[PDB]
Amino acid sequence: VQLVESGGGLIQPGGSLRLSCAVSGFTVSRMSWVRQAPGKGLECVSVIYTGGNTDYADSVKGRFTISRDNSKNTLYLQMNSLRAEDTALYYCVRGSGGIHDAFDIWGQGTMVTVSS
Amino acid sequence: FGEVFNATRFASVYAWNRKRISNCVADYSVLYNSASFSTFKCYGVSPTKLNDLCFTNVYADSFVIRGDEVRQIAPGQTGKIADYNYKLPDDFTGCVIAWNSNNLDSKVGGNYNYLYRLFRKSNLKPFERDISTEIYQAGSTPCNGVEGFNCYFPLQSYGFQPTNGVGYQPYRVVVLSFELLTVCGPKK
Amino acid sequence: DIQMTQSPSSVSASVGDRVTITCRASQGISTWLAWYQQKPGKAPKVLINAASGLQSGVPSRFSGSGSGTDFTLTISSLQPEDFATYYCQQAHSFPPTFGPGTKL
Repeated sequence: VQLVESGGGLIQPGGSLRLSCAVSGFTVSRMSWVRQAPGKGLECVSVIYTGGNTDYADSVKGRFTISRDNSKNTLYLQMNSLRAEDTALYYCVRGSGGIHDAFDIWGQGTMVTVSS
Repeated sequence: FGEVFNATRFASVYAWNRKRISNCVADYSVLYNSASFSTFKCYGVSPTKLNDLCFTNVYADSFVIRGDEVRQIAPGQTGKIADYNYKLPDDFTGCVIAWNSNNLDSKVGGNYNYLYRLFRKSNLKPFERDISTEIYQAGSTPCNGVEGFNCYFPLQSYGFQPTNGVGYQPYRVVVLSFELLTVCGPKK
Repeated sequence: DIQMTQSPSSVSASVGDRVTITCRASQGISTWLAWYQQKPGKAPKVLINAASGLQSGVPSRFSGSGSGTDFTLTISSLQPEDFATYYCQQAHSFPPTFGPGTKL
């Protein structure tokens, strides 16, 4: 129902940030990360699967660690290789669903800035 | 019918167990008179007169489905669950029975016991158990590499909590069907 | 990324009229698009089930056929809720890519 997240803020480049989002109203299954540029359109990027299969777009390929905790229902993302393109609004959404790649239950997310 | 109400954990819809009933005295009077059963629809003939009818063999299946899906199981009628999981053949001469088990199957902290089949390439045969965890619900790309998009695990989680409403609440269900080509008996 | 364009790129106030959403194929998309409705300060939500096989769980007011290069959909009438930012997403292959998007 409501996914809750913390750790979205302006940071100097290189800093390690862990993003925590909370699964709500369902048994832990799938989580996806989508980013929207401030005053600009969103862009889908990093996803994880209940099967344990992992898909990362070229924007985060080999650069993002995506995970969830079955015990605490807390989604684990560790920031790595901070880049100008990725930084912006960050949203935790269901990883996949529907007949084809459908995400419906969302949360507030954590907008992220990078600068001096 | 002892196993019919004595299984603590009922079979899930995709993995529906099949049980054989034969060589015994039928008590359909127990079925419609017990008064604890929630649902009782027997399409083949009026349920009360069935006690007289005699058949060569009987087949029965026990599985738990949501209240919303209980209407789906019928001869000539189906639904998403019926199309890919369990469905009824065009001629069924038995009965469909449902009993709600709110306390028994809605435990606190989530229920990992029950899962439901969601995807199949085409309609399954009636009385067919595609229990096999076949994947490959994709087409263009082999499912072996990843569940990237269309590719998915066709089994999905039916987690349960006490707050679940009647449609959400798991309803235990059984189905009965007979054929003669050894099961009956008058008394009094 | 994917190369497609969504129309109407620019939207004037729509009063008592059907609203049409469109996008053009880059991967030979067939029945592979999910429509979206978003309110600022709130989480964006799907405007439809994406109708990969059939449209479902959606008011019939938003209905369209997506196949070939044609991915068009219509809205039955203007509403305060219907006054909402709309977008499109690449569906057939990784990575899914959003279409330009329009707001009212």
